[PDB]
Amino acid sequence: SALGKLQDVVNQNAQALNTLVKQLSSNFGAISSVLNDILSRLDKVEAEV
Amino acid sequence: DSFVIRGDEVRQIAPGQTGNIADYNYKLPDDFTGCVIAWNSNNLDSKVG
Amino acid sequence: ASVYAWNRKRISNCVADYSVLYNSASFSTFKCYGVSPTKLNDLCFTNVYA
Repeated sequence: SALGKLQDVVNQNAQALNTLVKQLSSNFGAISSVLNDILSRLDKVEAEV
Repeated sequence: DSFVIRGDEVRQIAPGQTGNIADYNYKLPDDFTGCVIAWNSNNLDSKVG
Repeated sequence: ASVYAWNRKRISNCVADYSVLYNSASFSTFKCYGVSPTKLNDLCFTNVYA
Protein backbone atom coordinates (compact mmCIF):
# COMPACT_ATOMS: atom_id res chain seq x y z
CA SER A 1 0.00 0.00 0.00
CA ALA A 2 2.95 2.43 0.54
CA LEU A 3 3.86 2.68 -3.23
CA GLY A 4 0.31 3.92 -4.06
CA LYS A 5 1.74 7.12 -5.68
CA LEU A 6 3.67 5.09 -8.32
CA GLN A 7 0.93 2.48 -8.85
CA ASP A 8 -1.54 5.40 -9.37
CA VAL A 9 0.65 6.60 -12.31
CA VAL A 10 0.55 3.05 -13.82
CA ASN A 11 -3.24 2.82 -13.28
CA GLN A 12 -4.12 6.28 -14.73
CA ASN A 13 -2.19 5.57 -17.96
CA ALA A 14 -3.98 2.19 -18.31
CA GLN A 15 -7.44 3.84 -17.75
CA ALA A 16 -6.51 6.39 -20.47
CA LEU A 17 -5.50 3.74 -23.10
CA ASN A 18 -8.41 1.39 -22.19
CA THR A 19 -10.90 4.30 -22.62
CA LEU A 20 -9.25 5.18 -25.97
CA VAL A 21 -9.48 1.54 -27.24
CA LYS A 22 -13.10 1.07 -26.04
CA GLN A 23 -14.16 4.29 -27.86
CA LEU A 24 -13.53 2.38 -31.16
CA SER A 25 -16.71 0.35 -30.34
CA SER A 26 -18.90 3.54 -30.37
CA ASN A 27 -21.24 4.46 -33.29
CA PHE A 28 -21.02 8.29 -32.86
CA GLY A 29 -24.37 8.25 -34.77
CA ALA A 30 -23.06 6.16 -37.74
CA ILE A 31 -24.74 2.91 -38.98
CA SER A 32 -22.00 0.79 -37.27
CA SER A 33 -18.93 1.02 -34.98
CA VAL A 34 -17.14 -1.30 -37.49
CA LEU A 35 -15.76 0.55 -40.52
CA ASN A 36 -15.81 -2.57 -42.75
CA ASP A 37 -19.64 -2.82 -42.27
CA ILE A 38 -20.12 0.69 -43.73
CA LEU A 39 -17.74 -0.02 -46.65
CA SER A 40 -19.25 -3.51 -47.37
CA ARG A 41 -22.94 -2.30 -47.13
CA LEU A 42 -23.00 1.20 -48.75
CA ASP A 43 -21.73 2.77 -52.01
CA LYS A 44 -19.47 5.86 -51.80
CA VAL A 45 -22.09 8.69 -51.81
CA GLU A 46 -23.84 7.12 -48.75
CA ALA A 47 -20.79 5.38 -47.20
CA GLU A 48 -18.77 8.62 -46.86
CA VAL A 49 -21.61 10.22 -44.80
CA ASP B 1 -23.32 17.33 -73.70
CA SER B 2 -26.52 16.67 -75.69
CA PHE B 3 -28.71 13.59 -76.37
CA VAL B 4 -32.29 12.12 -76.31
CA ILE B 5 -33.61 9.46 -73.85
CA ARG B 6 -37.04 8.30 -72.57
CA GLY B 7 -38.53 10.23 -69.58
CA ASP B 8 -37.93 7.34 -67.08
CA GLU B 9 -34.16 7.39 -67.82
CA VAL B 10 -33.67 11.17 -67.15
CA ARG B 11 -33.12 10.27 -63.43
CA GLN B 12 -29.89 8.42 -64.44
CA ILE B 13 -28.37 11.80 -65.56
CA ALA B 14 -26.96 12.64 -62.07
CA PRO B 15 -23.70 11.87 -60.11
CA GLY B 16 -23.40 8.32 -58.64
CA GLN B 17 -26.36 6.94 -60.72
CA THR B 18 -26.31 3.35 -62.14
CA GLY B 19 -28.16 1.30 -64.81
CA ASN B 20 -27.59 0.75 -68.56
CA ILE B 21 -27.99 4.49 -69.45
CA ALA B 22 -25.53 5.68 -66.76
CA ASP B 23 -23.13 2.71 -67.06
CA TYR B 24 -23.21 1.89 -70.83
CA ASN B 25 -24.27 5.23 -72.47
CA TYR B 26 -23.39 8.44 -70.47
CA LYS B 27 -21.50 8.47 -67.09
CA LEU B 28 -20.99 11.62 -64.95
CA PRO B 29 -18.05 12.26 -62.55
CA ASP B 30 -18.95 11.65 -58.85
CA ASP B 31 -17.89 15.29 -58.09
CA PHE B 32 -19.44 16.91 -61.24
CA THR B 33 -19.93 20.74 -61.23
CA GLY B 34 -22.59 21.70 -63.76
CA CYS B 35 -26.30 21.88 -64.62
CA VAL B 36 -28.55 19.09 -66.00
CA ILE B 37 -31.31 20.53 -68.21
CA ALA B 38 -34.06 18.43 -69.84
CA TRP B 39 -37.41 18.87 -71.61
CA ASN B 40 -40.09 16.56 -73.04
CA SER B 41 -39.68 16.40 -76.85
CA ASN B 42 -42.58 14.10 -77.96
CA ASN B 43 -43.70 16.96 -80.31
CA LEU B 44 -40.13 17.13 -81.84
CA ASP B 45 -38.80 13.51 -81.82
CA SER B 46 -41.69 10.97 -81.97
CA LYS B 47 -42.89 9.63 -85.39
CA VAL B 48 -45.81 7.52 -86.75
CA GLY B 49 -44.59 3.88 -87.04
CA ALA C 1 -52.85 -9.02 -49.60
CA SER C 2 -54.71 -5.98 -48.19
CA VAL C 3 -52.39 -3.44 -46.44
CA TYR C 4 -54.05 -3.99 -43.00
CA ALA C 5 -53.51 -7.79 -43.42
CA TRP C 6 -50.00 -7.85 -45.04
CA ASN C 7 -48.62 -11.28 -46.06
CA ARG C 8 -45.06 -12.35 -45.01
CA LYS C 9 -42.85 -15.07 -46.59
CA ARG C 10 -39.58 -16.15 -44.89
CA ILE C 11 -36.87 -16.57 -47.55
CA SER C 12 -34.07 -18.95 -46.45
CA ASN C 13 -31.52 -21.60 -47.56
CA CYS C 14 -31.11 -20.14 -51.11
CA VAL C 15 -28.77 -17.95 -53.23
CA ALA C 16 -30.28 -14.60 -54.25
CA ASP C 17 -29.61 -12.23 -57.13
CA TYR C 18 -30.74 -8.69 -56.32
CA SER C 19 -29.46 -7.30 -59.69
CA VAL C 20 -32.57 -8.95 -61.24
CA LEU C 21 -34.52 -6.59 -58.94
CA TYR C 22 -32.54 -3.29 -58.87
CA ASN C 23 -31.76 -3.15 -62.65
CA SER C 24 -35.51 -3.35 -63.56
CA ALA C 25 -37.30 -0.05 -64.39
CA SER C 26 -40.67 -1.84 -63.69
CA PHE C 27 -40.51 -0.77 -60.00
CA SER C 28 -42.25 2.63 -59.53
CA THR C 29 -40.10 2.95 -56.39
CA PHE C 30 -37.03 1.06 -55.08
CA LYS C 31 -35.84 2.62 -51.75
CA CYS C 32 -33.25 0.88 -49.53
CA TYR C 33 -32.24 1.61 -45.91
CA GLY C 34 -29.01 0.44 -44.19
CA VAL C 35 -27.76 -0.98 -47.59
CA SER C 36 -27.04 0.33 -51.15
CA PRO C 37 -29.09 -1.74 -53.71
CA THR C 38 -25.97 -2.26 -55.95
CA LYS C 39 -24.14 -3.64 -52.84
CA LEU C 40 -26.80 -6.34 -52.00
CA ASN C 41 -25.14 -8.96 -54.28
CA ASP C 42 -21.94 -8.99 -52.07
CA LEU C 43 -23.74 -9.78 -48.75
CA CYS C 44 -25.27 -12.68 -46.81
CA PHE C 45 -28.19 -12.70 -44.33
CA THR C 46 -29.64 -15.02 -41.63
CA ASN C 47 -33.06 -14.88 -43.35
CA VAL C 48 -35.04 -12.38 -45.45
CA TYR C 49 -38.72 -11.57 -44.85
CA ALA C 50 -40.68 -10.52 -47.96
